[PDB]
Amino acid sequence: FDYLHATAFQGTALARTVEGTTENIKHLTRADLASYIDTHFKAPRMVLAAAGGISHKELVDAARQHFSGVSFTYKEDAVPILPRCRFTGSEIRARDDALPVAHVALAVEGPGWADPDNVVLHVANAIIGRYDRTFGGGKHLSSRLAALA
Amino acid sequence: AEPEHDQRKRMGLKMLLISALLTSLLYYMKRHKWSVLKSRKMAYRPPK
Ligand SMILES: CCCCCCCCO[C@@H]1O[C@H](CO)[C@@H](O)[C@H](O)[C@H]1O
Repeated sequence: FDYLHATAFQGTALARTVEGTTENIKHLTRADLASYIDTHFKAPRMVLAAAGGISHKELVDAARQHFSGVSFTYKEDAVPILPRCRFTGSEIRARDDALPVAHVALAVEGPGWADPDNVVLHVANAIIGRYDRTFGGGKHLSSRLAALA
Repeated sequence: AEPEHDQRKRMGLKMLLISALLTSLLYYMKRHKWSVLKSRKMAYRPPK
């Protein structure tokens, strides 16, 4: 999946792995980490979520209490919109015949959270579904691709 | 000796134009398909 991203969005931010590079891990600084937290972990970009037997009012109260720091400027309350990532029809083939089985991942560009089409797409995926050798349904599964498989 | 003389040349003319047009288009098509290989890049990444 990292390779899928690395090529689908080559030359952009989405092309990077979450764990980062070997070089970065070897040289990141106490500074950089601090800088990351300061730059990114900010109130307008965060959400306190709770589920279970808790009182909203009780919850919001505690928040105000330990989630202090208020902002002065207008830049501190601005949620930055990221530079769009360009999709590219391409391929990356990492070959090693010494590996037991092959992995293949193919994909087209999706719409993004907001779009209502995402609902349909998920319904679509529901038709093709998924499968693995321990599905008891076997040759009777409703998924045509699972059946042939 | 050759009554077809004129028709033969009128055809030769059409043959040339179509020939030029087609050879061109097919050249693009060929290049377009091969582009995948012509620009392809590769690397050797041993576990070295
Ligand atoms: C590379 C393939 C080229 C094919 C070119 C086809 C053109 C031939 O076209 C011919 O022209 C003659 C003269 O007008 C006509 O009399 C014939 O009926 C017509 O078939």
